[PDB]
Amino acid sequence: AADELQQRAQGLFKPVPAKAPTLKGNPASPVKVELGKMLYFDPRLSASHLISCNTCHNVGLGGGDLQATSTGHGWQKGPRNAPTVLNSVFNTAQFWDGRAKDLQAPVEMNNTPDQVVKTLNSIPDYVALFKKAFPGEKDPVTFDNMAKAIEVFEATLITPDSPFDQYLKGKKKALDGKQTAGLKLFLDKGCVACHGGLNLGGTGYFPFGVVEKGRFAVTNTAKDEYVFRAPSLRNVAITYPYFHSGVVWSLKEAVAVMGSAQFGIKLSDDESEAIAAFLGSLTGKQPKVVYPIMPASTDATPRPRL
Amino acid sequence: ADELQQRAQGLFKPVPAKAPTLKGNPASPVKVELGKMLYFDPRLSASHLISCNTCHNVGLGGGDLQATSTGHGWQKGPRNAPTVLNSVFNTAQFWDGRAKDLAEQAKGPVQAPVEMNNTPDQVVKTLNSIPDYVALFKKAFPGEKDPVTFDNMAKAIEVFEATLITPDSPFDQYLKGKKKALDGKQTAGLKLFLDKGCVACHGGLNLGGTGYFPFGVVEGRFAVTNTAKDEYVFRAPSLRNVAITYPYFHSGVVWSLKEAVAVMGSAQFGIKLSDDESEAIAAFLGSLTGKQPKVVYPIMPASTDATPRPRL
Ligand code: HEM
Ligand code: HEM
Ligand code: HEM
Ligand code: HEM
Ligand SMILES: O=C([O-])C(=O)[O-]
Ligand SMILES: O=C([O-])C(=O)[O-]
Ligand SMILES: O=C([O-])C(=O)[O-]
Ligand SMILES: O=C([O-])C(=O)[O-]
Ligand SMILES: [Ca+2]
Ligand SMILES: [Ca+2]
Repeated sequence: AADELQQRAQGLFKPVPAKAPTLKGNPASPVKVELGKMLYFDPRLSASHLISCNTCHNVGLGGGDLQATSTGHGWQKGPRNAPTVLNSVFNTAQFWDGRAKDLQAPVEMNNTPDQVVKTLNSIPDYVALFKKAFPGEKDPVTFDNMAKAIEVFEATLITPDSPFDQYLKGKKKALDGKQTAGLKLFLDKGCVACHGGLNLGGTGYFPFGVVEKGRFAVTNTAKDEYVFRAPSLRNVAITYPYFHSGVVWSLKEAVAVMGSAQFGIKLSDDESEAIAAFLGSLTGKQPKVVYPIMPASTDATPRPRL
Repeated sequence: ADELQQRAQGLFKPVPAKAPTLKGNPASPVKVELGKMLYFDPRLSASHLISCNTCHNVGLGGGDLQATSTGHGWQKGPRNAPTVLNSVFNTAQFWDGRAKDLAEQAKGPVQAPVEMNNTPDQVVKTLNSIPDYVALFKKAFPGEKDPVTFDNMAKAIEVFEATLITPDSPFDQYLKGKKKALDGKQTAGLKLFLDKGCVACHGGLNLGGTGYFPFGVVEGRFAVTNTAKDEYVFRAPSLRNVAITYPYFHSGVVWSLKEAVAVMGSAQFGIKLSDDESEAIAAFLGSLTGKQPKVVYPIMPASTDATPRPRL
């Protein structure tokens, strides 16, 4: 049975690779990764000059922000929980939720693409880096190239060698007894249908979201032609709170919510606990990032707008 | 040329290559690492959104790019954030205050209650709620029954800050003997810096940071005013890295370094500066930008069920 379980898991999931994956139409180079890193930490991408990507997707805090939903410009609370940047490169479901038929600069940073490009153009070192990272382009300082540089840096923010990955690679005892029982439940209860593959989710939209009605529960939104991403569960133990709205702080409680009659699933307290223990095995090696030294503004650089 | 380098070599000292030793606060690897984790941990703030790095950003010259800092609740504060870089060498802990208040100050720990909106007890509670922090404090502060205290927190942060120094600026290399580390304009600027009396208040190892004087910049839109009649004083800041710690003065009212220099060419000091002289001095001030610290971003431990929730 232990052998059977491991083989079953090996046919449903894959481990995080050791190296950054290659991105569609966006190749990595050392200078582009360094540029992307600088941009990711540079709060001058925001109108206020106070907020960077790292503010909400904090590389030292599991790639998130420790918040129910993110706070942005003006202390405005946003509508959604910031998903982790960690392993985000492997996801294909770009948004938390939206209309199934319906499915840019961050609004919470309060800057237009042209304002961002103006800011980058005002700093010669950035212009020079853009020329090195996107060579043979007349004017490489475009919002799309900025995004590409950030994305190659994000591709490096992956977390290999979690206990579950070591289990997938062959080591049964990478998971303890409780975690192993949790894995069996995760498969038998059908969690893997929506939270499977390389990233244990992040690839599918489903007409189910968590709402306040055991205080929270899954509701069926197909009648509304509305869907939610089933998130990647990698590093879930360190990306609390949970769900699109950040309404549940306990991982065990989040699992219990997912033990929903909407899925034909029932979970005892012990079962939810075992599954939560298993989800703890998905915490990988956190990225080692040298904090970027970002270049000085000049007299041409826009002033902060608060 | 040789007389200028020699007199400079007597009035200033270069930034050391090693972090200075802090009395009663030994740097150990684990204490430095802990200090770093704390410096970047926004759970030191009530909101869990603001860390020391938010306002003293290691990648932005140790400051925040703002006229005055924006803290908890998007509240604009009264003062410009001074750089963390080389702050270890300073003695004047405040931008300004009453002379009777700032006289006989003793060095105390960082308290940022308005900025971060946490009390010392709330901070200690937060740290005690995370086993990895408790364990790190025990390693960094051996032989103490309960090492998780506000003072030890501050000590750990202080040993980390001691590493945030910027050696090998062109001026420092000039001090160490390389005349051509400064170009012609910067060299002209240095002579002016000495001759015009700037060094009187912006002298020594950090080119300032050690004295309070009864002069502050108030609303060529800004000028120095004499505040002795009001028994009030202002810090003469360390000018190290000044080219990258704009905007300038206590209120962050002047964005141009040349203009800041021109304001400091004040009749209040008996100093007169031509425009060319202010440009020359500003060029010299640019030579004070040192090597920026290379910091591996800390991986900070997960909160637990005991950890206070964000208070926005
Ligand atoms: C340019 C800087 C930023 C970058 C590169 C970035 C990156 C990302 C990524 C990769 C995702 C989706 C992850 C996935 O597909 O698995 C995302 C979504 C999100 N980010 Fe950011 N982010 C940035 C700035 C911010 C800031 C400053 C905030 C907080 C104020 C924030 C909050 C969010 C939120 C709430 C979502 C979920 C949006 C939704 O699906 O409705 N982001 N971001
Ligand atoms: C007991 C089995 C399951 C477990 C343990 C489980 C686990 C979880 C967890 C921990 C989250 C929160 C992730 C985060 O916030 O980053 C989540 C969210 C989600 N899961 Fe599951 N899941 C299970 C079954 C399913 C199934 C079968 C589906 C698809 C039909 C699914 C779809 C989703 C969706 C759409 C969300 C986002 C909901 C929202 O944010 O409102 N889950 N799941
Ligand atoms: C615990 C984290 C923090 C640490 C360790 C820290 C460190 C320091 C240091 C060392 C100084 C004086 C510099 C010197 O002595 O040369 C200072 C002053 C100052 N910092 Fe911070 N700081 C922290 C948090 C913050 C935050 C979050 C903000 C912004 C909201 C901020 C804004 C300021 C301002 C405005 C001053 C000048 C205060 C005055 O003199 O009136 N600090 N800080
Ligand atoms: C032309 C000669 C001088 C030059 C080039 C010069 C340069 C500067 C610069 C660049 C600043 C802004 C530093 C910052 O914001 O980080 C400053 C501030 C200051 N300097 Fe000078 N300085 C000169 C003469 C003096 C003298 C003689 C004194 C003392 C009597 C002095 C005391 C101060 C004080 C108190 C401040 C802070 C004022 C405020 O923030 O309102 N300076 N100086
Ligand atoms: O820096 C801030 O004030 C923030 O994150 O909102
Ligand atoms: O901090 C929490 O609430 C957690 O880890 O579940
Ligand atoms: O950005 C500025 O204004 C500067 O460098 O003086
Ligand atoms: O963390 C601190 O030092 C504070 O909040 O005063
Ligand atoms: Ca979350
Ligand atoms: Ca400043």
